[PDB]
Amino acid sequence: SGFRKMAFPSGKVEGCMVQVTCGTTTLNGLWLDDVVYCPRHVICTSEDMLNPNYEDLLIRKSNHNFLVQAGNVQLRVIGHSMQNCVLKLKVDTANPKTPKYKFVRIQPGQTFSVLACYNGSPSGVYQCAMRPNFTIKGSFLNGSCGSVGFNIDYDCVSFCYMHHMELPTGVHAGTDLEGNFYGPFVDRQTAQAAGTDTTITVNVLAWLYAAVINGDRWFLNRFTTTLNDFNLVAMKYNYEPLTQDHVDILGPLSAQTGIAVLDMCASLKELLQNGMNGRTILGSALLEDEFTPFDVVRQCSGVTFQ
Amino acid sequence: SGFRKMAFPSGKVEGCMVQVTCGTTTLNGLWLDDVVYCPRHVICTSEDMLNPNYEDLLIRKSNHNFLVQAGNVQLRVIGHSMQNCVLKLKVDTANPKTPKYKFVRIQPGQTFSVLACYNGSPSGVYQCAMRPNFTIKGSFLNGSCGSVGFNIDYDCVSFCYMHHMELPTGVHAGTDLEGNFYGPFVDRQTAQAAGTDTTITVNVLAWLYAAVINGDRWFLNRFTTTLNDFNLVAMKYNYEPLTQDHVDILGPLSAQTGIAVLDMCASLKELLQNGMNGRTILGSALLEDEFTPFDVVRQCSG
Ligand SMILES: Cn1cnc(Cn2c(=O)nc(Nc3cc4cn(C)nc4cc3Cl)n(Cc3cc(F)c(F)cc3F)c2=O)n1
Ligand SMILES: Cn1cnc(Cn2c(=O)nc(Nc3cc4cn(C)nc4cc3Cl)n(Cc3cc(F)c(F)cc3F)c2=O)n1
Repeated sequence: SGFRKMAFPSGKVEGCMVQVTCGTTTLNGLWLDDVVYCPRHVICTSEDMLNPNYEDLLIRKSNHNFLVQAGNVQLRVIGHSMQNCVLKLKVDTANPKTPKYKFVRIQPGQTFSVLACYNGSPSGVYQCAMRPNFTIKGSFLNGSCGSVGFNIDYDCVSFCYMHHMELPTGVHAGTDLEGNFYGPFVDRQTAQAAGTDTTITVNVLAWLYAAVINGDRWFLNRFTTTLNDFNLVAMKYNYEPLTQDHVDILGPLSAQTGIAVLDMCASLKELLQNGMNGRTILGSALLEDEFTPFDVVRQCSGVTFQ
Repeated sequence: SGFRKMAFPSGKVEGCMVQVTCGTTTLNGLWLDDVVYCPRHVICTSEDMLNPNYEDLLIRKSNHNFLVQAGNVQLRVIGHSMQNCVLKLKVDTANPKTPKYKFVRIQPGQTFSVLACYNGSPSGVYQCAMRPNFTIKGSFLNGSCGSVGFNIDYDCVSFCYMHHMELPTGVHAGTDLEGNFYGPFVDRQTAQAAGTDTTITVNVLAWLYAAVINGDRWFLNRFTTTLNDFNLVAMKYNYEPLTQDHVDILGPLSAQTGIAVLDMCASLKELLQNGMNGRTILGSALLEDEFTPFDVVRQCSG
């Protein structure tokens, strides 16, 4: 029993984090096979930045400029190239700690563990959620660029994120491992912010199902709504429209809890209106939207990810 | 910027987890050097649940009774001893993944990470705090015995918790790696219950300093309070008393933010008499108490 925000065991990823240095610029890199991936903003000087020309800035370089630091062993770079906003440094040695891995791109509302590293040395791990505004509410000090977000499926590490920058609002923005930025952003210093965020409704309903599994059953009413009626109330309170796909995903939790979706959307409708009346659900004084429905199965029913 | 709950990279502990099986009992084991640490409850059966004589049951097992499984590799147990509530198993191979480790015993209010493991297979990692009542509000299922709590300090793993049992309230009780239980609990099925939990005050004040560092500033006042007038109010709200030590440990946060500790104690005193009038601190609508002044300084700026 008990419920916590849980991340995947970051062991497999820690062996791939390396330090990449270009000029005075230093950040973290992901070393898989004989290639090191890092933000392409590493070849940037404050003299460029602002309005860059990465393709241009790129070619005019060398292979001894990039100091790929793996621990205190150095790596000979033998070729660079771009791929959207991610730079790939080809090095002479395959990473012997390379896991089963694939690059994936996540939809908003999906969750992933973040291994925040500073100067190639992993420092902390936590569990994030892709916000609807395509930002993540991370905790990143300076020099966090190159920190990677991932998930683990059996023994396959699914790299879905790479850190790039903090917005002035305080949230963070990055790309997938193929350079495609998450959201309406570019990798430079301009005044940038994204759309006003919204609650991931499907994750809140999965969090309520976890509270019922943990005996926290006070919010359960006796009523039932429709997807049409719920989404109309959901729009008012900056909640994401719940769709039919979202419903089917909550199927297992419904049958294992004995409740029902829409019946749960009845409780959430009331909670979105009355508030919680000074009570707490799983000890939280808000509504949590950082647990996907599969996250709740992994933490209450559960499988191990070695 | 941004303030998250942050556990340590569980990489070094994953390489130490094994699966210990004694008869039909299968919990997780901590493989360090040529010794495998695990809760001594693994040597129990159905009849031995309420009042086990573990010394009787231990001089009651042979080395061939223990099955240790690091991945596909079965390990050969060549000795079984007991120190308090943890069973120690000599194996003929040392774990080549063994880190720089040391066994420490934390005090209530100290935080640590937890690697939840099932059948020697790590499944997840999260951040706990040792509650003042010596339990932890962890997340654990059946098969999670042997899961360890830890902190990491310059690639040196400090093992400070080993999960043994879940209490009726749903909180969890375990031992240090020397087998000494945290709290008035014993590894038996005797109906047990922990004292009434309280909020770690010094952790809340540390979290409030972390909010002001992050520019957050919806909750400060012009007031100050005496340490005894603060403790008098905090105790009325199931809060821990604040010692002169706790005031000194909050020293460097009071320095880096220019807000004296007793000034912040007044800002907390006001917070408890009103609530939050809707507003949130660092995204929380409740007061956080699982960030030590160490973690707060760790995660925050300079
Ligand atoms: C507080 N915070 C939250 N997230 C971040 C991530 N982040 C970062 O780590 N570094 C950045 N600029 C650099 C300065 C360097 C100085 N040296 C010696 N080396 C440096 C390397 C970097 Cl990468 N930035 C700023 C930033 C980085 C970008 F890649 C980008 F496209 C726009 C930006 F404004 C940063 O946000 N820090
Ligand atoms: C739901 N939950 C959350 N945390 C825990 C911790 N925990 C555990 O993992 N296992 C326990 N009993 C066992 C039964 C077994 C059945 N087989 C085949 N093998 C078994 C092994 C164990 Cl270890 N317990 C109960 C428990 C374990 C103790 F070590 C103890 F001293 C008293 C207890 F009541 C448990 O709490 N479960």
